[PDB]
Amino acid sequence: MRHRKSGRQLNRNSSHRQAMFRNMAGSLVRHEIIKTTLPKAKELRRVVEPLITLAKTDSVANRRLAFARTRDNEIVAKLFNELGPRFASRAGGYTRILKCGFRAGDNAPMAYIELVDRSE
Amino acid sequence: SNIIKQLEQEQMKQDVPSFRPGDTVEVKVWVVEGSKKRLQAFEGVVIAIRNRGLHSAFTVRKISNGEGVERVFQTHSPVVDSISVKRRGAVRKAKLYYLRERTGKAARIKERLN
Amino acid sequence: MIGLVGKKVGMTRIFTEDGVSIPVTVIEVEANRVTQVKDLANDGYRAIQVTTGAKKANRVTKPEAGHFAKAGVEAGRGLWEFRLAEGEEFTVGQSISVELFADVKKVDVTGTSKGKGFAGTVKRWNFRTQDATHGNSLSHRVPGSIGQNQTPGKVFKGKKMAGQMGNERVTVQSLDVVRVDAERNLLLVKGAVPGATGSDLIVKPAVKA
Amino acid sequence: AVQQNKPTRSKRGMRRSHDALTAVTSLSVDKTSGEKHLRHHITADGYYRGRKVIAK
Amino acid sequence: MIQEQTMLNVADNSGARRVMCIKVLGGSHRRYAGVGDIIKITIKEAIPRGKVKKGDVLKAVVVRTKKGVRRPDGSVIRFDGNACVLLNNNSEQPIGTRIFGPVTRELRSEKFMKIISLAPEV
RNA sequence: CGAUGUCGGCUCAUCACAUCCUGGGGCUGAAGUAGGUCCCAAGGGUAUGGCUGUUCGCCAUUUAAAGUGGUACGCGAGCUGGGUUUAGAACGUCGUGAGACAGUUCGGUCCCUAUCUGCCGUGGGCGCUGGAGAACUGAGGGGGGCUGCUCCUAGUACGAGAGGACCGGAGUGGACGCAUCACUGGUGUUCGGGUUGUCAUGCCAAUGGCACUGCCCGGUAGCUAAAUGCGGAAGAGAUAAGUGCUGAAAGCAUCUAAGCACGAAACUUGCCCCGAGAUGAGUUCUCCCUGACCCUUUAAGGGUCCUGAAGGAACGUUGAAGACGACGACGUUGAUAGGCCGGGUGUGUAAGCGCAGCGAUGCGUUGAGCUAACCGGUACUAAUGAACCGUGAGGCUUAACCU
RNA sequence: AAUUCCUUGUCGGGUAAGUUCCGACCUGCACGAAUGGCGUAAUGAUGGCCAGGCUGUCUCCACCCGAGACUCAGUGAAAU
RNA sequence: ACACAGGUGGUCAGGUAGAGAAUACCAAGGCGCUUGAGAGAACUCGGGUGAAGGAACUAGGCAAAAUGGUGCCGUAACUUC
RNA sequence: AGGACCGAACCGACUAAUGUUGAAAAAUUAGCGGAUGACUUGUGGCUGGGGGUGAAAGGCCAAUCAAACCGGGAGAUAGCU
Repeated sequence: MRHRKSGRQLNRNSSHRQAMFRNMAGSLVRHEIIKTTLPKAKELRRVVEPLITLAKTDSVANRRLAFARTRDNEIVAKLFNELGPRFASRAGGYTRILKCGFRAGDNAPMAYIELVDRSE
Repeated sequence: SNIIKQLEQEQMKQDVPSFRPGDTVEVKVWVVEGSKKRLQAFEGVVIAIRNRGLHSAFTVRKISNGEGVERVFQTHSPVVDSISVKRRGAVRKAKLYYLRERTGKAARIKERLN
Repeated sequence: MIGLVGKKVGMTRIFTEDGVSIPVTVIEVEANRVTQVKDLANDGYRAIQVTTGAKKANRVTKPEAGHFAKAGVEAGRGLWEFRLAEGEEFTVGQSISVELFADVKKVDVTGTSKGKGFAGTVKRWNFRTQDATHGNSLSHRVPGSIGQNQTPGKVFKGKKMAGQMGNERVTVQSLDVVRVDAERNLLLVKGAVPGATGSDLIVKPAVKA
Repeated sequence: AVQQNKPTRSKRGMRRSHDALTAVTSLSVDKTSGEKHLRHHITADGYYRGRKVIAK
Repeated sequence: MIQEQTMLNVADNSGARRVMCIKVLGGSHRRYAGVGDIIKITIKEAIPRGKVKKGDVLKAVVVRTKKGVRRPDGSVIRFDGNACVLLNNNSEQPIGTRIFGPVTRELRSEKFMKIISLAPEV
């Protein structure tokens, strides 16, 4: 009956959600803007933004702690080398969701989730 | 909950000693027998501590002249008069419930000494 | 007498001096301020309508704001009404504080209970579950039979079936008031009252003897 | 488990009285591009609240 | 929280060693015995020349439970093993003369006063 | 007979009263306690087990009591399938035999996505006569009514003694119901840790995937119960059986014919909830709208322009609200959600580096690191300016006032 | 007794309590000697009974993880 | 009858752990099962855990839980030895 | 050595649950029995309807069996609907 529980289930089991957000966080760090569904965007915030704040403090333990989460080494290069010093003063709010219509295949409410700089 | 946080800390006793599970503890408890108000002693290993401010408990396990007893105490109760740490104890967990299955030499906790 | 409108702050305990924990519910009762007085000569019944708390200026509508403006009072978060007891007298704009319960000794607390949604009859009506094994085919938590046979050939009214449990007005009666704190605007009653934390309560004196 | 008299077309339309689709109801006009879009969504050219976003 | 079919240990030296509860007395559809509650028991094991022999049906009072008792401050007292003292069936006040193990302050009543005159703790 | 499934168990009831308990009362071969019997009474309550397919019954141990019946011997489009009663097989018996025996024994497929009524919930439309926002009265409807034991009165009354009260009061249980999460706990595949096999990240170290969450150990919030609070009442009214008072018909007698008083868990209220579709559509408070101009088969008629209010709806961020609608909060003059900051909680003293040890490991930095839904803050992100719906003073008759 | 109607025969064992079970009696309605009698070690997805362990079977259910069920988009039956 | 969870003979048979062609994770190689997006009600199905009790369930321990390996010690009645 | 023991392939089908307008006109999942033998399997052959074959159930003989299927006698006959 759910009262105060947090976290979408997304019609997957726990290991498929964990894997899926690991990939999708990797893709948002890599490309800086991805188009996903609106619920997957809204959960991707709570996975991605803690990696940016971990990246705001560069140390070997945070590189390894952000390589346990995310499991990719290019990603923990861009965090800690580019994104962490990019934000660096921005307290939360590393990413915005922009609703962008519906799919054709199944009429799902899409949304572009992007990092909040992209000044390039 | 600044109302509840303000209202509970008006009741928290101040001199609660620092103990952690594994410690042998004597707890002196007010026991009332009709008109006389006695104070009796319950010594045993702390096997569990719940920290919640005013609602902080701790479970002490004794092997009383026969079988084993677990008293859970509310730490900030006025019944619980004294807590004193007899033997500081060295364990690795936080809740020592495995000791419910062990007696004698198996239920033997090393000393901490640091 | 009348009651006051509170707000469920949550639960704590109150250690007595002889070491008896009392589970209390903390009810913040701010200044309930009377917005309307009702007489027999205009309404057929004597009752006061009070408000409490505070509302945003842009969120109160013009009907509602005109009501509180006539009363000469700040807009609150709601309007409630208490029936008067034949020798009581209130004026519009009069503030009523938790101090009213400084004598009462035992109260009744009325709130909306926590909504449990569409509940089945085992949760809702305490029906007993059928066998979990021994042959049972797809009917473990189901309600069983629901009526008789050709005679009546109908299910009677108010047959206990499944549906919305929770989220309705319930009154808990005869709760011992543990403290009245006029400084912090608090009322500590012994026990659980209905509702989640932050829900609006209505605390009256107990009508039972 | 199955019907016992064929239901009419009356009762059929009565059941479908609620199957009606609601219109959009009015879709909003962008600040810069001046073009139309669902509210709180980005436009077909990829603007939102008068600034340029996506740009594919 | 002792119910029917529950094997209890024996705290006194009446001769029984392991008993089974067969009713919880004191009400209709009463489910549980408890802190100091009277039950009816049958004796499932005995020592060879005790006062009570195997398969007798008599009363007992529960003196310790694994579930435990709650004090008025919120403190609980759980034991490790359920135990009873075999009372006499007609006119109570129990059979045995020694009492082993601790008991609780909730047998502080008239009858069980005898049980807490013995009983090395509490 | 172009099919109305038939015992018993379970789940779920529901009515009758010819009442098992509780409540009132008369007679008693009623001293008291406990009874017997009869009248009144249907509010609520009214066992768990052994054996048996069993209903029943016997037994064990409870209980205030373990009621008697109707409801397709209530209930298989709700469950079971043990029994009876298919096809296999055997025993006893009958028949020469095929076979047969409500004699016995072992084995043996129970389908249905609900259209209509009913019922439990929950909405949309319209009405309620201008529109709208709230608060209400209350017709009516439903829920709830069980009860033990201990103590005092009082070891008094009664009785030769044994024994042992009425009436009244206090306490504390059982079963049931409502709420709740402060406590005690359960869960807690979203938090921390231990650990086995194997694979990968180049490798050591560190991590991650997979093996039921790999197996485990703890555990936040929430939900929860075995947890903790509360409830069933007092009181009033009208009575049943029953008891009377005055009092004739019937100069006595007589509770009744006139008149009057008591009298029970039943009845109407008192308590809790729903409740104006209560079309008999009620009340109260507040808010908003104070334009022109044509046409006709001149009507509470139609149309054009200008206006668009109070408010609602949509959209968005959402919620201890939720199947979906609905309901509640917030939308930048803003803490609604996420993030962030601080705290708490949980786990249990991370990684890296140093030292001791041949090494596994241990110790220091270090109660360290990591911490979900929690708590207190913070506009960093997303809650957009607008558009949409809703109008422009609200009919006729009669009456009382226009001071 | 896979056989016994009367029958839950009677006695004993096990159980707090045992129409089943084991032992015995024998009044075998209606056993009985290759349509074999009586024993019988081992074997049996065999029938009946008892006990230890173990447990959500149950007392009495609670929470959680998933797949449907519910909402949206696409396709789109059936008995009657 | 279907682009059907069924049936269909032979041949090859790598790593680590393992007695093993079991089983777990992998290589070569091949796949993600031709409807998806949400939400996170009752109820059904497949599972996890559970306080105290521990067959009281029931026609009946049905189902579930439990046991489970290798070496060594040790092992009763009865027996066709 | 063994119609020997444990256990995969392989053959089977004891229990439960699901499924029962199925994924399937007999299966799936979790356990289950045999597993060097009276075993199992491939390819071919032979036996035919009052006939075959049968470690026997009235089982099996092309989803059909107390007498197959097809065609014919044949518009059998039907005091019955």
